[PDB]
Amino acid sequence: SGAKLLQILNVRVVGSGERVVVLSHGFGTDQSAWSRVLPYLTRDHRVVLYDLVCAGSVNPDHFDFRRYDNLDAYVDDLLAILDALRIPRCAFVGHSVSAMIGILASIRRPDLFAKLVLIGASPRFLNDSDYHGGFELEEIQQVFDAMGANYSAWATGYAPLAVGADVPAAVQEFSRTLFNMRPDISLHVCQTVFKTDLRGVLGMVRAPCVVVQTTRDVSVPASVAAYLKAHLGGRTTVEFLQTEGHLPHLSAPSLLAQVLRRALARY
Repeated sequence: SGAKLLQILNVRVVGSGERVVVLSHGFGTDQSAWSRVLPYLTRDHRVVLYDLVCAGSVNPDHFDFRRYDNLDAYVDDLLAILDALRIPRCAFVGHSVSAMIGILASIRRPDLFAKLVLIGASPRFLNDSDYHGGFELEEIQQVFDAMGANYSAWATGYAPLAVGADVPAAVQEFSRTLFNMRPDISLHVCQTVFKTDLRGVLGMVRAPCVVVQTTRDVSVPASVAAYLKAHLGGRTTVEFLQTEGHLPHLSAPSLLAQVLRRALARY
């Protein structure tokens, strides 16, 4: 907690304004993934950036495998950062696992989260009886095996699929941070995400929410955005980016920045 947590998770506060925005990165990146959208926000907003404890840019000996076996422990870190910074109200932009973290955080502390922007967002990745999440159990078992048997080969193959569009600089950048993650931590985060099911709690979210949908995301079927819009408890809209990929902040930052400026205008 406190100043030590601000140090350990590389917390940075840039820009200025009464509109505070937290940018929270996803699996396989760190806060540098926001570097190209950041200049579109800092004239108008006070921006809080931090690294998840699993990021390769954080000393991996801080990663407590027992503590971080659920997403609520990541929520605890986020809340402790905002409390240490004395921030009473903010908008939160979360990618991937951070979209799940933001949902949970907005339920824990509805006073603190005035708006959510969710990128690469899903409440559940595994398929269920009448629910298409995009993944089967046997498929993820093989992914987990590949991550353990040869993490470098797995990451080399995953990076272009996650970026989706043929944007070589974005593949190189995502690869860099993926290869920066300790393989056991990377596997553990993925296992934690795949066992999370937020469907039942979506109606507890009170904050307005913008769900950013790209034209294809290897981890998020197109139908998930409509599910989130139907079930999130706040005023929710889906904003459609005119390109593909799981990491639009890396592959199409100027387009994503348009959505962010609109979504962060008033809250």
